[PDB]
Amino acid sequence: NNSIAIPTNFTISVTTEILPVSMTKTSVDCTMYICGDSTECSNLLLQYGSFCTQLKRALTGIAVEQDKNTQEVFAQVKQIYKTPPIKYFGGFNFSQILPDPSKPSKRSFIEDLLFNKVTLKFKGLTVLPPLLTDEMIAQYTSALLAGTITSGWTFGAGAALQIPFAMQMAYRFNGIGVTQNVLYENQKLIANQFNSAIGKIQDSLSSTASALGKLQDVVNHNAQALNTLVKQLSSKFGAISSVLNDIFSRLDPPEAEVQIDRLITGRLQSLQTYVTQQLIRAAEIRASANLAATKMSECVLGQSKRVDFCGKGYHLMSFPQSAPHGVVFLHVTYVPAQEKNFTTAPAICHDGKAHFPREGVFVSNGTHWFVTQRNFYEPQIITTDNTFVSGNCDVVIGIVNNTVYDPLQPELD
Amino acid sequence: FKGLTVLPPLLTDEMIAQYTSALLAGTITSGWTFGAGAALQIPFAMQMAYRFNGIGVTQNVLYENQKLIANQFNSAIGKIQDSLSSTASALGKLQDVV
Amino acid sequence: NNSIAIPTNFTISVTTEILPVSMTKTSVDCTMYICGDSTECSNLLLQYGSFCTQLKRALTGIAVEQDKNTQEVFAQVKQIYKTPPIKYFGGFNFSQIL
Amino acid sequence: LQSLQTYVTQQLIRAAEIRASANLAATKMSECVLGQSKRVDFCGKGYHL
Amino acid sequence: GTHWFVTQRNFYEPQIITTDNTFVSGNCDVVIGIVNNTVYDPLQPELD
Amino acid sequence: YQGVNCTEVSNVFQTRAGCLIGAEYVNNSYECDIPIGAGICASYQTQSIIAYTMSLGAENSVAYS
Ligand SMILES: *[C@@H]1O[C@H](CO)[C@@H](O[C@@H]2O[C@H](CO)[C@@H](O)[C@H](O)[C@H]2NC(C)=O)[C@H](O)[C@H]1NC(C)=O
Ligand SMILES: *[C@@H]1O[C@H](CO)[C@@H](O)[C@H](O)[C@H]1NC(C)=O
Ligand SMILES: *[C@@H]1O[C@H](CO)[C@@H](O)[C@H](O)[C@H]1NC(C)=O
Ligand SMILES: *[C@@H]1O[C@H](CO)[C@@H](O)[C@H](O)[C@H]1NC(C)=O
Ligand SMILES: *[C@@H]1O[C@H](CO)[C@@H](O)[C@H](O)[C@H]1NC(C)=O
Ligand SMILES: *[C@@H]1O[C@H](CO)[C@@H](O)[C@H](O)[C@H]1NC(C)=O
Ligand SMILES: *[C@@H]1O[C@H](CO)[C@@H](O)[C@H](O)[C@H]1NC(C)=O
Ligand SMILES: *[C@@H]1O[C@H](CO)[C@@H](O)[C@H](O)[C@H]1NC(C)=O
Ligand SMILES: *[C@@H]1O[C@H](CO)[C@@H](O)[C@H](O)[C@H]1NC(C)=O
Ligand SMILES: *[C@@H]1O[C@H](CO)[C@@H](O)[C@H](O)[C@H]1NC(C)=O
Ligand SMILES: *[C@@H]1O[C@H](CO)[C@@H](O)[C@H](O)[C@H]1NC(C)=O
Repeated sequence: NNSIAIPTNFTISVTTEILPVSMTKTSVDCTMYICGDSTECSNLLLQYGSFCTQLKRALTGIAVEQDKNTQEVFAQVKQIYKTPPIKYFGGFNFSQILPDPSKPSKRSFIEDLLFNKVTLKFKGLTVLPPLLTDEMIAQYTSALLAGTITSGWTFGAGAALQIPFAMQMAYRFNGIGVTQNVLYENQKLIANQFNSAIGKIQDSLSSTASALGKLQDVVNHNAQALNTLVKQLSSKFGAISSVLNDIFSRLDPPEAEVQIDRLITGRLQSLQTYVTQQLIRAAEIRASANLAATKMSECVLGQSKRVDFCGKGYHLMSFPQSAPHGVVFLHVTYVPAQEKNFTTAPAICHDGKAHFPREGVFVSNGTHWFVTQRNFYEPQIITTDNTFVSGNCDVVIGIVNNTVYDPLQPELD
Repeated sequence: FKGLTVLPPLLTDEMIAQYTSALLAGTITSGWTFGAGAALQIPFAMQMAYRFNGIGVTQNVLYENQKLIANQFNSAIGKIQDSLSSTASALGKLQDVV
Repeated sequence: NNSIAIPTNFTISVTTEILPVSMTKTSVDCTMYICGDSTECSNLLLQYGSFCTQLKRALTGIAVEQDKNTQEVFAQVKQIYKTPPIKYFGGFNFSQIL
Repeated sequence: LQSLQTYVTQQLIRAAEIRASANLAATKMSECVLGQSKRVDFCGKGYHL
Repeated sequence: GTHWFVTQRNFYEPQIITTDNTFVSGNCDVVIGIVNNTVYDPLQPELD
Repeated sequence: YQGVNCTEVSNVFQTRAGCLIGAEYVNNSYECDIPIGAGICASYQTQSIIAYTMSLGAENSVAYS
């Protein structure tokens, strides 16, 4: 009937998300793969038409798409913001996410563990280097961290505007529906919890065996595709031998033409299958990259009100980190804890009038009614300042009798 | 056969129904609290008053039209059954997949 | 430029949305489908390379994807909540959905 | 072999489409069932409750 | 037609215009279309 | 020439993507016009073909207090 539970404490938490953004760029030459160092076969290969042009166009498109994905995900900011030399932010410690001052590679320590944890001119098969180097992506990430720490969400919607980090956290608590004094009397506790959570993420990433499986998946898929493409080159495909020189040597040209055609057909089919699988995988990776860019904008540059988009709990802020083929998000959220039961009422009947809370809920403490906010237990005396009156006491089901204090009442003179 | 077989899904329909029942019970009994941490109970009338405050309408509107709102919800839920039953192409997408 | 319209009543409505979540898991047999369980053909079939491993890998990946889809959609709740035995929620009829 | 390869390719394309639909369904669950959504026409026509 | 009230946008609940539901911002010769009316002060009748 | 150390077969410049012949390397940084690879882009000087390292953006520092 009239039971409600309100949390009396909270625990702020940090969680990790891994998202692939791009895959390797591969280029394939037909003649070398199908039949290389043999101009005799090269003469016959031209008879099949424009298959090579189609294959090269498809590979070039899915190679350009990777640079497009990386640019879309990481080049969100227009200017390279720099962190102040004094790394004091009201008790919050960002040493594990900011770049290392000793400058071994201009990477944060967590980024170092990410780059160490995940592994990262063949027979006609080549790989192309990505347009953006790891240093440039790390620089973009550093700019994003500096902007989101120094200015808040203002830098992502216009000119960058500085604000102390404590006041930014007060803004964010106001955003999640909790008053700012809750931060102002618990700043030290919140800073300690944040530092402990960052340390726990450090240890969990250092210790987990299969935390970064989503990038190993892409790397292994590319490796197995290339390996099976090379392995298929040794199959007979119905000919007497898999060596083109051998079939030229051991048979007459008119009879060897059929076996050459069989080899050509088999190798072309295998290469076409490779291209099709690459196209499908590229589509999947493009969808993942679009998701990563959307998450970057929503969670890093702002504060999303969507439920589970930026981690479990009420979202406060997020921090991006770089990975060899993806991005890593550290979502800081607010989780209530230590809840207590009270008995509640929908309205207060006073002087034949129904009073409703303005921005809170009625709780009774058993024998004394108060007004408190929903997400944190903080009782207060019911007055006319925090309640509004509308209607009589006969329309509301469950109304209860109590007195409403009038601030101007004691001023009788 | 000709070598073409079908594998059974890991989750049976009973398990999915159990998950759905858990979600319904949580959302009816605790609002949106169960999806963000510990599940905190709250009377349904107050939860719906909060949900009216969420769309820009004051809660006294609900506290004065509770019976009407309940009747409208009940009529809509009752009509959903007939709407699904009578329509011959309501579940067209799943049939298309099959 | 000096006229507005403000509603004086309201109607609450319930609508249905249907979304496919998964499809059928299928398996294939190379020798049974192609060679028809004939010994002469099987020896010739292994000469064509590693196409069958590719097909088996693809179908296995599809099946695991279907299972992951179902788990992602339906297993979002940590605990199995239970509704109270006294099903009175201030005038509402959830019998059609419980 | 060509017939079986064609079947596999069509199955892969359909699996990708079904995966997209399942991701949409999961997002709908998280944002409409576990909370109240302010996005327009995402959880039905009207002001979502 | 004759009197002026304040209502919430999504529902018709007329209220008397007071100092509680209104805030003052500058003089009344800049806003285009501003009209003439009285604002009720609940404090004066009490005379604290 | 992709993947070739062009110490083997006007200005000649060596890149991680390959060896570039006919483009002059300049130490200024501009926005990318023609992406070559490994962070090096090329453009028309306006007059000649030049190669350079792309610039991510303008440097900025917010006065945090
Ligand atoms: C607002 O609309 C509702 C819905 O039509 C009205 O409730 C109906 O009122 C009539 C006449 O009293 C009854 O015959 C119906 O049974 C009611 N419907 C339901 C679902 O209860 C309500 O009267 C309207 N209110 C105003 C002020 O216009
Ligand atoms: C249950 O609680 C509600 C909320 O106060 C109240 O309006 C209703 O009358 C109660 N019903 C019973 C049977 O106690
Ligand atoms: C921040 O944390 C690191 C590692 O825990 C520690 O070495 C450093 O001293 C901390 N910062 C301050 C200002 O104490
Ligand atoms: C709610 O908390 C109170 C403590 O104030 C306790 O006495 C009561 O048994 C609790 N009820 C439930 C259902 O947990
Ligand atoms: C709240 O309840 C406790 C126990 O019932 C009581 O001791 C206390 O005085 C109450 N609070 C106030 C402000 O009276
Ligand atoms: C509240 O007090 C009034 C008298 O001021 C009385 O008529 C009414 O019955 C009381 N309400 C309850 C629930 O006892
Ligand atoms: C309102 O619209 C009418 C018709 O166009 C126009 O004559 C009048 O000037 C407008 N009022 C204002 C205040 O602009
Ligand atoms: C609520 O609606 C269901 C659906 O028809 C009905 O069976 C049930 O009796 C109703 N509840 C009550 C308490 O009558
Ligand atoms: C409003 O009242 C003021 C003084 O009371 C007067 O000067 C002004 O002309 C009035 N405006 C209109 C539109 O009547
Ligand atoms: C090309 O060879 C020279 C000398 O052997 C070497 O210094 C240089 O690093 C090589 N280039 C690449 C891209 O490896
Ligand atoms: C660029 O810098 C290098 C390194 O000193 C130098 O050798 C080269 O001449 C410079 N080129 C131009 C165009 O300044």
